Amino acid sequence: GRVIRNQRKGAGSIFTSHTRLRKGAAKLRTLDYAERHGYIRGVVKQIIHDPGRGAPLAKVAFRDPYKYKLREETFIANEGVYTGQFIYAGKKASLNVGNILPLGACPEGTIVSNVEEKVGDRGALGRTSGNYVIIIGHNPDENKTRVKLPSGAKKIISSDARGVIGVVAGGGRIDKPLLKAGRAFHKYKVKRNSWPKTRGVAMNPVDHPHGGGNHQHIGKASTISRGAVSGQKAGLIAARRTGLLRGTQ
Amino acid sequence: AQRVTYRRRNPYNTRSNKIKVVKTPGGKLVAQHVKKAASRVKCGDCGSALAGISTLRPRQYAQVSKTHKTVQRAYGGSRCANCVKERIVRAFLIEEQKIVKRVLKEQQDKEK
Amino acid sequence: GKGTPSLGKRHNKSHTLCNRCGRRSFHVQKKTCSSCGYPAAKMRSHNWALKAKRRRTTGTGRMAYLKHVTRRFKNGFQTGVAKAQT
Amino acid sequence: PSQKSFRTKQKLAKAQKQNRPLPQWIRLRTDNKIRYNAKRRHWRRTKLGI
RNA sequence: AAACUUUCAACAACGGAUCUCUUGGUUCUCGCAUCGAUGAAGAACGCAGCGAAAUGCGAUACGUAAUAUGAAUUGCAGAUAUUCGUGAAUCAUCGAAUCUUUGAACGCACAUUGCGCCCUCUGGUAUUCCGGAGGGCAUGCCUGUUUGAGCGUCGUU
RNA sequence: UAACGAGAUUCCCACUGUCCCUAUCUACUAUCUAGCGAAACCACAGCCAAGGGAACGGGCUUGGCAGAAUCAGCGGGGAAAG
RNA sequence: UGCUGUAAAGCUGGGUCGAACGGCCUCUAGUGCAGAUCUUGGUGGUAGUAGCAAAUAUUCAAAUGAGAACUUUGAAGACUGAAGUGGGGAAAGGUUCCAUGUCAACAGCAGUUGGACAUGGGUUAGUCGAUCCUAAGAGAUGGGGAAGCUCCGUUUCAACGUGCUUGAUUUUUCAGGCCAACCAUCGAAAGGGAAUCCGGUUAAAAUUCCGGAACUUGGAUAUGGAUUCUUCACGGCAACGUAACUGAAUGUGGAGACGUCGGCGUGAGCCCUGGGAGGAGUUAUCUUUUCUUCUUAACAGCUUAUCACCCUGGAAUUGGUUUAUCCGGAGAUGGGGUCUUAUGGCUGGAAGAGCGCGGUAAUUUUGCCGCGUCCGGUGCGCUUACGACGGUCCUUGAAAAUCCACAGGAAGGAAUAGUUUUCAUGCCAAGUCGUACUCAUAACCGCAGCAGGUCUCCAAGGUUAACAGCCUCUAGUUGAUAGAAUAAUGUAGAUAAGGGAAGUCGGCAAAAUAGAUCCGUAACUUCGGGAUAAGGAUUGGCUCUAAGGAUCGGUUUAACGAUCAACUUAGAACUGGUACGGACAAGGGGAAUCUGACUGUCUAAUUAAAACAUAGCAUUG
RNA sequence: AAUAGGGUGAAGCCAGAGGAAACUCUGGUGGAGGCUCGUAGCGGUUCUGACGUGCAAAUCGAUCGUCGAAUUUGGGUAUAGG
RNA sequence: GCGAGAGACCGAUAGCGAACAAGUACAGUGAUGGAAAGAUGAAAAGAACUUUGAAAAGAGAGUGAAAAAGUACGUGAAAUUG
Ligand SMILES: NC[C@@H]1O[C@H](O[C@H]2[C@@H](O)[C@H](O[C@@H]3[C@@H](O)[C@H](N)C[C@H](N)[C@H]3O[C@H]3O[C@H](CO)[C@@H](O)[C@H](O)[C@H]3N)O[C@@H]2CO)[C@H](N)[C@@H](O)[C@@H]1O
Ligand SMILES: NC[C@@H]1O[C@H](O[C@H]2[C@@H](O)[C@H](O[C@@H]3[C@@H](O)[C@H](N)C[C@H](N)[C@H]3O[C@H]3O[C@H](CO)[C@@H](O)[C@H](O)[C@H]3N)O[C@@H]2CO)[C@H](N)[C@@H](O)[C@@H]1O
Ligand SMILES: NC[C@@H]1O[C@H](O[C@H]2[C@@H](O)[C@H](O[C@@H]3[C@@H](O)[C@H](N)C[C@H](N)[C@H]3O[C@H]3O[C@H](CO)[C@@H](O)[C@H](O)[C@H]3N)O[C@@H]2CO)[C@H](N)[C@@H](O)[C@@H]1O
Ligand SMILES: [Mg+2]
Ligand SMILES: [Mg+2]
Ligand SMILES: [Mg+2]
Ligand SMILES: [Mg+2]
Ligand SMILES: [Mg+2]
Ligand SMILES: [Mg+2]
Ligand SMILES: [Mg+2]
Ligand SMILES: [Mg+2]
Ligand SMILES: [Mg+2]
Ligand SMILES: [Mg+2]
Ligand SMILES: [Mg+2]
Ligand SMILES: [Mg+2]
Ligand SMILES: [Mg+2]
Ligand SMILES: [Mg+2]
Ligand SMILES: [Mg+2]
Ligand SMILES: [Mg+2]
Ligand SMILES: [Mg+2]
Ligand SMILES: [Mg+2]
Ligand SMILES: [Mg+2]
Ligand SMILES: [Mg+2]
Ligand SMILES: [Mg+2]
Ligand SMILES: [Mg+2]
Ligand SMILES: [Mg+2]
Ligand SMILES: [Mg+2]
Ligand SMILES: [Mg+2]
Ligand SMILES: [Mg+2]
Ligand SMILES: [Mg+2]
Ligand SMILES: [Mg+2]
Ligand SMILES: [Mg+2]
Ligand SMILES: [Mg+2]
Ligand SMILES: [Mg+2]
Ligand SMILES: [Mg+2]
Ligand SMILES: [Mg+2]
Ligand SMILES: [Mg+2]
Ligand SMILES: [Mg+2]
Ligand SMILES: [Mg+2]
Ligand SMILES: [Mg+2]
Ligand SMILES: [Mg+2]
Ligand SMILES: [Mg+2]
Ligand SMILES: [Mg+2]
Ligand SMILES: [Mg+2]
Ligand SMILES: [Mg+2]
Ligand SMILES: [Mg+2]
Ligand SMILES: [Mg+2]
Ligand SMILES: [Mg+2]
Ligand SMILES: [Mg+2]
Ligand SMILES: [Mg+2]
Ligand SMILES: [Mg+2]
Ligand SMILES: [Mg+2]
Ligand SMILES: [Mg+2]
Ligand SMILES: [Mg+2]
Ligand SMILES: [Mg+2]
Ligand SMILES: [Mg+2]
Ligand SMILES: [Mg+2]
Ligand SMILES: [Mg+2]
Ligand SMILES: [Mg+2]
Ligand SMILES: [Mg+2]
Ligand SMILES: [Mg+2]
Ligand SMILES: [Mg+2]
Ligand SMILES: [Mg+2]
Ligand SMILES: [Mg+2]
Ligand SMILES: [Mg+2]
Ligand SMILES: [Mg+2]
Ligand SMILES: [Mg+2]
Ligand SMILES: [Mg+2]
Ligand SMILES: [Mg+2]
Ligand SMILES: [Mg+2]
Ligand SMILES: [Mg+2]
Ligand SMILES: [Mg+2]
Ligand SMILES: [Mg+2]
Ligand SMILES: [Mg+2]
Ligand SMILES: [Mg+2]
Ligand SMILES: [Mg+2]
Ligand SMILES: [Mg+2]
Ligand SMILES: [Mg+2]
Ligand SMILES: [Mg+2]
Ligand SMILES: [Mg+2]
Ligand SMILES: [Mg+2]
Ligand SMILES: [Mg+2]
Ligand SMILES: [Mg+2]
Ligand SMILES: [Mg+2]
Ligand SMILES: [Mg+2]
Ligand SMILES: [Mg+2]
Ligand SMILES: [Mg+2]
Ligand SMILES: [Mg+2]
Ligand SMILES: [Mg+2]
Ligand SMILES: [Mg+2]
Ligand SMILES: [Mg+2]
Ligand SMILES: [Mg+2]
Ligand SMILES: [Mg+2]
Ligand SMILES: [Mg+2]
Ligand SMILES: [Mg+2]
Ligand SMILES: [Mg+2]
Ligand SMILES: [Mg+2]
Ligand SMILES: [Mg+2]
Ligand SMILES: [Mg+2]
Ligand SMILES: [Mg+2]
Ligand SMILES: [Mg+2]
Ligand SMILES: [Mg+2]
Ligand SMILES: [Mg+2]
Ligand SMILES: [Mg+2]
Ligand SMILES: [Mg+2]
Ligand SMILES: [Mg+2]
Ligand SMILES: [Mg+2]
Ligand SMILES: [Mg+2]
Ligand SMILES: [Mg+2]
Ligand SMILES: [Mg+2]
Ligand SMILES: [Mg+2]
Ligand SMILES: [Mg+2]
Ligand SMILES: [Mg+2]
Ligand SMILES: [Mg+2]
Ligand SMILES: [Mg+2]
Ligand SMILES: [Mg+2]
Ligand SMILES: [Mg+2]
Ligand SMILES: [Mg+2]
Ligand SMILES: [Mg+2]
Ligand SMILES: [Mg+2]
Ligand SMILES: [Mg+2]
Ligand SMILES: [Mg+2]
Ligand SMILES: [Mg+2]
Ligand SMILES: [Mg+2]
Ligand SMILES: [Mg+2]
Ligand SMILES: [Mg+2]
Ligand SMILES: [Mg+2]
Ligand SMILES: [Mg+2]
Ligand SMILES: [Mg+2]
Ligand SMILES: [Mg+2]
Ligand SMILES: [Mg+2]
Ligand SMILES: [Mg+2]
Ligand SMILES: [Mg+2]
Ligand SMILES: [Mg+2]
Ligand SMILES: [Mg+2]
Ligand SMILES: [Mg+2]
Ligand SMILES: [Mg+2]
Ligand SMILES: [Mg+2]
Ligand SMILES: [Mg+2]
Ligand SMILES: [Mg+2]
Ligand SMILES: [Mg+2]
Ligand SMILES: [Mg+2]
Ligand SMILES: [Mg+2]
Ligand SMILES: [Mg+2]
Ligand SMILES: [Mg+2]
Ligand SMILES: [Mg+2]
Ligand SMILES: [Mg+2]
Ligand SMILES: [Mg+2]
Ligand SMILES: [Mg+2]
Ligand SMILES: [Mg+2]
Ligand SMILES: [Mg+2]
Ligand SMILES: [Mg+2]
Ligand SMILES: [Mg+2]
Ligand SMILES: [Mg+2]
Ligand SMILES: [Mg+2]
Ligand SMILES: [Mg+2]
Ligand SMILES: [Mg+2]
Ligand SMILES: [Mg+2]
Ligand SMILES: [Mg+2]
Ligand SMILES: [Mg+2]
Ligand SMILES: [Mg+2]
Ligand SMILES: [Mg+2]
Ligand SMILES: [Mg+2]
Ligand SMILES: [Mg+2]
Ligand SMILES: [Mg+2]
Ligand SMILES: [Mg+2]
Ligand SMILES: [Mg+2]
Ligand SMILES: [Mg+2]
Ligand SMILES: [Mg+2]
Ligand SMILES: [Mg+2]
Ligand SMILES: [Mg+2]
Ligand SMILES: [Mg+2]
Ligand SMILES: [Mg+2]
Ligand SMILES: [Mg+2]
Ligand SMILES: [Mg+2]
Ligand SMILES: [Mg+2]
Ligand SMILES: [Mg+2]
Ligand SMILES: [Mg+2]
Ligand SMILES: [Mg+2]
Ligand SMILES: [Mg+2]
Ligand SMILES: [Mg+2]
Ligand SMILES: [Mg+2]
Ligand SMILES: [Mg+2]
Ligand SMILES: [Mg+2]
Ligand SMILES: [Mg+2]
Ligand SMILES: [Mg+2]
Ligand SMILES: [Mg+2]
Ligand SMILES: [Mg+2]
Ligand SMILES: [Mg+2]
Ligand SMILES: [Mg+2]
Ligand SMILES: [Mg+2]
Ligand SMILES: [Mg+2]
Ligand SMILES: [Mg+2]
Ligand SMILES: [Mg+2]
Ligand SMILES: [Mg+2]
Ligand SMILES: [Mg+2]
Ligand SMILES: [Mg+2]
Ligand SMILES: [Mg+2]
Ligand SMILES: [Mg+2]
Ligand SMILES: [Mg+2]
Ligand SMILES: [Zn+2]
Ligand SMILES: [Zn+2]
């Protein structure tokens, strides 16, 4: 048969991300002496749209502690941050909207975003519009903190890992219908080539495992083993269950 | 009416291939290639067009006298009038308040 | 539509002249000669195309230097000049 | 085109110079076998290779 | 009976069989060991009094030198070319040279005759800018030289 | 299921040479001339009826017949060509 | 010409020809042709047959020539009709360009002609492009894979400057002071980007040559001016002004630099047009007439602007204000000012040029002379540029080279003299490559001079909603073998009495409708549509009527006078073989069923659909 | 880089009317939309027209879909035979 | 590759693809594909001259042993043709 649409993506020829119009990688500051021991103050200069992202980004200017130069950082904008606001980042920063604090300095119930998975990786968790991380509790003896992620998962992170206080701006975007195919075309015009999707059942058996037949039908179970091989994993991969989700999980 | 042609090998209506139509002393109507319109020098603080500064395409600033490219004030050809005034007042009041926050902490180092 | 009308849209050379072999087999976008292999150090040649070897091999050009090794070898690679007889 | 490279223009010069008829005094040489230039080229008929 | 069609013969056509050649090929045997960074094989562009090709050659361009030989070259032309001779012609021979732009290709680059830097000399009032001439600046590795680096480390104050 | 459709289908009004049933008109061809000048195809060829026969004959057998050289149309046949 | 042999074949008479060949005993083999839709070559019938019929269209005369339907010239008739059959280009071609000669082949007739053939000539750049920058991307290096051709990686586990800048030194040594996040390279003739215009000139080149007039960059460098004894200038409340009027390291900004629409304003060019000064055409009659010249470059100076901003001031009886709804105690209206110079004006350039006339020199290179070339108006006009605005996105709409300004204050500077080349003037240089011509119903690709394909700039008058269609000005063409006839059958186009789908699988095809104004407009509906639903009336010409404005001018009767100006709407009378969106242009409509929601997409070359996609829904990791 | 001329008339805004209020109604303005008629463009429905040894190895004519966006397109660049 | 000597080999549709300006002309974007094509005569003596013709050409003539050898060149079969 033929190479299916799943596998052609690994080569990444026409499946790379469209990044001409992107405004920068959204990251926290590099963890330095100022953030580890005290606090550093920066000012929000711009709040700009980043193509391909639902969340706006904020460009915040800090002074360099070691040489006479200005450093511009690209943070994910939390809702309520304004241009000219002072952002305080470090261990001793106060509980104000927009400040970047280590997780151990935040009491339980603190809503935080752009949280570091590992100390100094500059942000992994809760970066999309409207999402955030809830701090569940602390384990000071092991220097660990329990948090709740946007997926509903509870995670244990080093208490020295950093995060930004507040909710990521731009939430509620999904509340509006797209209506037109052109709206989705323009949405993916600045992300990557993943739209539109042809149903595998409407192709021929060479093109897809679902293709062929004198009627459009899959023919076998669409739940595929986790141990299946590339070229087979089309459908519901390692599906624990199927059908309409009824009741709570 | 007489019609015109481009004067260069470029046959396409691009931004750098703009023409104006001018009548010559020969009574003919010919195309004269025009250069791109200059953009105004803008404030680095508020983004408004700065007054008193000539509007030129960037290389042309090198070949003109300095009085055309600046204004006699602090931050003359760089910041706006209101933004320089606002910088000055902010600098004075905050530094004045810097003394207050310092003296207020030396008086509490004897009574507290 | 795919024949005569489409054949009218051929004005973009895929290949241009090669500096090594001068053949117009130099892929413009690939920056490689399909004939001579430029800019690779070795020459492109295959034993499944022996006629291609015939077309470009020793003796098909001038041999401006290998011409004369036999004649210099035959005299034992002399150094000096011939002396006129008395 | 009007805009052409030096490498192109030098090849077009050789093609013009090779597009001469046989010089007629060549037929007078002893044991001459060439009756005409058999490598003539028309611009419209056969295209070069640039 | 003409014409027409068909058959036959003669001559003329068409065409290139047949015969006969052959500086080619094919095969066997015998003998030899010699490409290139001292720049090969190959490519592009040029070169002649009058040349397009093939052959030859490289701005010293169908060749310069030397050696041998000994009066040509030749289609025409033409010596301020040559003849009992340092002397015509000749890839006859060849030991000295010339050998454009390239190419393993070597300053970087090349769908560009694009863009540098170093040394000496020279011209423009010039160490610096602009012009010209000549000579240089690639990579891996070896031996050696010089200059260095590391509380890796020895001695001493 | 409103709206949409060079999508499939039925009916009605209008309109009509679709038809009853055909007729007339125009230009360009076809036609004749000067010049120019291909191609498919071709075992040999070319009038019928019956017979027998590879059971549907241009040829064989038995009959009908049969008089040079030719032009425009035509689509029965060559179980025409591809 | 015969003879022999059953035969395969052998010999021989005559002709032709011109250099080798045979008999017999044997050896040897790439040894015998009618086929194989055999191979290569050559040739027929077909057959002087099919045919040389798209793109409206040609005709008379002269010249040349042996020869003219086809060449040249003249006269006429036409077409393309500014979305061209016009004028240029990118790609592609490569000498097709121009002149002379020229017709053997080619131009499916011809040929005196040609994009053919032959010989020559022709492409001139500091300013036009390349070159430089970076884009998606490509790709060396330290390295890491792979037996290897090579693969990965682009600052990556790297000791990564052939660094600079000064005071110099003439000791060709130095002394050192700063920095080295990022930095190989290639990659755009449409992106970014230093700088040129007018008139003239060739057979063929020109933003390239000639003439005049400019500009940029790099370099050198003197004079004037400017500035200093209050050393690195003054003025202005301010926005800010200037002929100038120190400023290292380092830092910060701006320009470069950016989407798409909608209406409005202004300019430029075009269109329309009024006097005056010329030229041509018509003139039986009419027409103070119809057509035409009346132009002004880059560059320099002065002036010139919406926005924005400054000073004054303190607002309800809220005011100002756009076609479009915003602004104001975070300071409106009012009054007064500052800036950008896009754009216009005046002047220089510059009338000397160019243009239109009149008079002359002469085989005459080429002219010489005189007159004029002036002042206006108009606009829902077209094209285009710009400006201030409004809308739009689950879309927010490149980079780099490069240039400038500012912050900063290192360092250096005067009094008998010092500094500075961001004010004026002056001096030198700008290399290399492309440059002719076609850009297509004949210069490219489709085997070819093929009705195909191929990216883009300029765009007149009338009718009109219109860049549609039709006619016309400029320009360019009049090219497509021709002549004679006009049967059948065609191809393309028209018409038809009465009937009106009875034809047919099926109304296939054709016909009917059609512009604009007024009236009127059903089910169903997601309330948005359906809708031009359906269905009626009108429309010419002429002569009038009515409505709709601009600019100025003064105790609020300017409620009036003066001047000027554009086409819109509505109405009336008369009129004609009752015609009038009179050509062109231009919906057929209605009631339902199946199906896909819709816009969209695909089988290039037999399938456009109910198929695919979509938003929406749901599941999985 | 390119895309005649029309139709419709979404938000927002102005004025007036009714109402005790909540609000409603009317006349304008405005210029939205993968809306619509329709050029160029892009496409290719039907005549199952022409041609079908063609102008053409896919064309010609009329008719037709769409025509401001999921638009058309040049050039550069990337993806290469199971 | 270089330098030689040979053959019961082939004899221009054969023999290497190429006896020749052969890896040439030419095709294809490219990798690649790739021909045809030898013979006047001992010697150009390659037909001076005249004449018809616009010319190519023809007719005389001339060269040659031969023009029944005229660069369409020795010999010149068949198909096909007058
Ligand atoms: N780019 C770096 C990272 O590589 C990793 O990618 C994976 C690959 O390096 C390798 O994964 C292989 C892959 O080579 C191969 N071509 C396909 C195969 N399905 C993968 O296998 C992977 O997924 C399967 C699922 O069944 C797991 O069982 C297995 O543990 C995991 N290695 O192992 C890694 C996972 O353990 C990250 N998963 C990926 O998200 C990221 O790109
Ligand atoms: N419009 C006033 C003047 O023009 C400027 O803007 C000019 C253009 O940038 C602007 O263009 C449009 C405009 O139609 C309308 N306001 C919408 C759009 N925001 C504007 O576009 C602009 O903004 C977008 C932001 O998305 C930028 O990405 C885009 O590059 C820029 N051109 O409209 C102006 C056309 O002349 C500024 N708006 C303003 O500061 C200035 O005073
Ligand atoms: N009547 C038709 C139309 O209305 C107009 O015409 C108007 C009148 O002339 C006409 O009526 C008049 C009648 O009053 C009086 N007798 C005068 C006139 N002769 C009549 O009219 C008659 O005259 C000629 C005859 O062919 C036509 O033009 C006209 O239509 C006809 N009705 O009817 C109209 C109103 O009364 C315009 N002429 C035009 O739009 C068109 O003709
Ligand atoms: Mg497969
Ligand atoms: Mg991360
Ligand atoms: Mg896709
Ligand atoms: Mg899917
Ligand atoms: Mg979906
Ligand atoms: Mg799908
Ligand atoms: Mg399928
Ligand atoms: Mg399968
Ligand atoms: Mg399966
Ligand atoms: Mg299936
Ligand atoms: Mg299904
Ligand atoms: Mg299904
Ligand atoms: Mg031009
Ligand atoms: Mg440009
Ligand atoms: Mg200019
Ligand atoms: Mg701007
Ligand atoms: Mg900023
Ligand atoms: Mg100023
Ligand atoms: Mg200057
Ligand atoms: Mg200046
Ligand atoms: Mg100024
Ligand atoms: Mg293309
Ligand atoms: Mg390509
Ligand atoms: Mg190499
Ligand atoms: Mg060589
Ligand atoms: Mg071109
Ligand atoms: Mg040219
Ligand atoms: Mg020629
Ligand atoms: Mg061609
Ligand atoms: Mg070729
Ligand atoms: Mg070329
Ligand atoms: Mg012959
Ligand atoms: Mg023979
Ligand atoms: Mg031999
Ligand atoms: Mg030399
Ligand atoms: Mg050489
Ligand atoms: Mg070369
Ligand atoms: Mg060099
Ligand atoms: Mg050069
Ligand atoms: Mg070179
Ligand atoms: Mg370069
Ligand atoms: Mg080495
Ligand atoms: Mg449909
Ligand atoms: Mg329908
Ligand atoms: Mg039904
Ligand atoms: Mg009829
Ligand atoms: Mg006939
Ligand atoms: Mg005839
Ligand atoms: Mg003919
Ligand atoms: Mg036949
Ligand atoms: Mg009978
Ligand atoms: Mg029978
Ligand atoms: Mg029988
Ligand atoms: Mg019978
Ligand atoms: Mg038969
Ligand atoms: Mg018999
Ligand atoms: Mg009989
Ligand atoms: Mg028949
Ligand atoms: Mg037949
Ligand atoms: Mg004999
Ligand atoms: Mg002989
Ligand atoms: Mg045999
Ligand atoms: Mg035979
Ligand atoms: Mg044959
Ligand atoms: Mg035949
Ligand atoms: Mg005929
Ligand atoms: Mg025809
Ligand atoms: Mg004609
Ligand atoms: Mg017309
Ligand atoms: Mg038109
Ligand atoms: Mg044109
Ligand atoms: Mg032209
Ligand atoms: Mg020439
Ligand atoms: Mg001529
Ligand atoms: Mg002809
Ligand atoms: Mg003549
Ligand atoms: Mg010509
Ligand atoms: Mg230049
Ligand atoms: Mg330039
Ligand atoms: Mg350069
Ligand atoms: Mg340069
Ligand atoms: Mg630059
Ligand atoms: Mg990159
Ligand atoms: Mg490279
Ligand atoms: Mg690499
Ligand atoms: Mg390496
Ligand atoms: Mg390696
Ligand atoms: Mg490492
Ligand atoms: Mg030294
Ligand atoms: Mg570059
Ligand atoms: Mg450019
Ligand atoms: Mg450009
Ligand atoms: Mg002049
Ligand atoms: Mg003049
Ligand atoms: Mg002059
Ligand atoms: Mg010209
Ligand atoms: Mg000058
Ligand atoms: Mg002063
Ligand atoms: Mg500085
Ligand atoms: Mg900065
Ligand atoms: Mg910017
Ligand atoms: Mg833009
Ligand atoms: Mg840009
Ligand atoms: Mg606008
Ligand atoms: Mg305007
Ligand atoms: Mg105007
Ligand atoms: Mg008249
Ligand atoms: Mg004031
Ligand atoms: Mg009041
Ligand atoms: Mg409006
Ligand atoms: Mg404010
Ligand atoms: Mg100006
Ligand atoms: Mg006078
Ligand atoms: Mg006057
Ligand atoms: Mg335009
Ligand atoms: Mg604008
Ligand atoms: Mg300063
Ligand atoms: Mg600072
Ligand atoms: Mg300062
Ligand atoms: Mg330069
Ligand atoms: Mg160049
Ligand atoms: Mg030109
Ligand atoms: Mg054109
Ligand atoms: Mg055209
Ligand atoms: Mg034609
Ligand atoms: Mg054509
Ligand atoms: Mg032409
Ligand atoms: Mg071809
Ligand atoms: Mg065409
Ligand atoms: Mg087109
Ligand atoms: Mg019109
Ligand atoms: Mg129109
Ligand atoms: Mg127009
Ligand atoms: Mg004609
Ligand atoms: Mg015609
Ligand atoms: Mg006729
Ligand atoms: Mg007829
Ligand atoms: Mg008919
Ligand atoms: Mg008719
Ligand atoms: Mg009729
Ligand atoms: Mg009638
Ligand atoms: Mg009837
Ligand atoms: Mg009657
Ligand atoms: Mg009737
Ligand atoms: Mg009826
Ligand atoms: Mg019926
Ligand atoms: Mg029926
Ligand atoms: Mg129909
Ligand atoms: Mg119809
Ligand atoms: Mg009728
Ligand atoms: Mg009608
Ligand atoms: Mg109606
Ligand atoms: Mg019509
Ligand atoms: Mg109907
Ligand atoms: Mg549908
Ligand atoms: Mg449904
Ligand atoms: Mg497509
Ligand atoms: Mg199809
Ligand atoms: Mg097919
Ligand atoms: Mg369709
Ligand atoms: Mg179809
Ligand atoms: Mg549903
Ligand atoms: Mg899940
Ligand atoms: Mg335009
Ligand atoms: Mg429209
Ligand atoms: Mg109200
Ligand atoms: Mg639409
Ligand atoms: Mg539509
Ligand atoms: Mg509708
Ligand atoms: Mg248009
Ligand atoms: Mg079309
Ligand atoms: Mg069609
Ligand atoms: Mg048909
Ligand atoms: Mg037919
Ligand atoms: Mg019709
Ligand atoms: Mg249509
Ligand atoms: Mg219709
Ligand atoms: Mg749009
Ligand atoms: Mg594009
Ligand atoms: Mg394979
Ligand atoms: Mg397989
Ligand atoms: Mg040998
Ligand atoms: Mg040998
Ligand atoms: Mg031997
Ligand atoms: Mg052979
Ligand atoms: Mg033979
Ligand atoms: Mg052969
Ligand atoms: Mg091949
Ligand atoms: Mg012979
Ligand atoms: Mg001979
Ligand atoms: Mg002899
Ligand atoms: Mg003769
Ligand atoms: Mg004789
Ligand atoms: Mg004889
Ligand atoms: Mg003979
Ligand atoms: Mg013969
Ligand atoms: Mg015969
Ligand atoms: Zn400001
Ligand atoms: Zn090559």
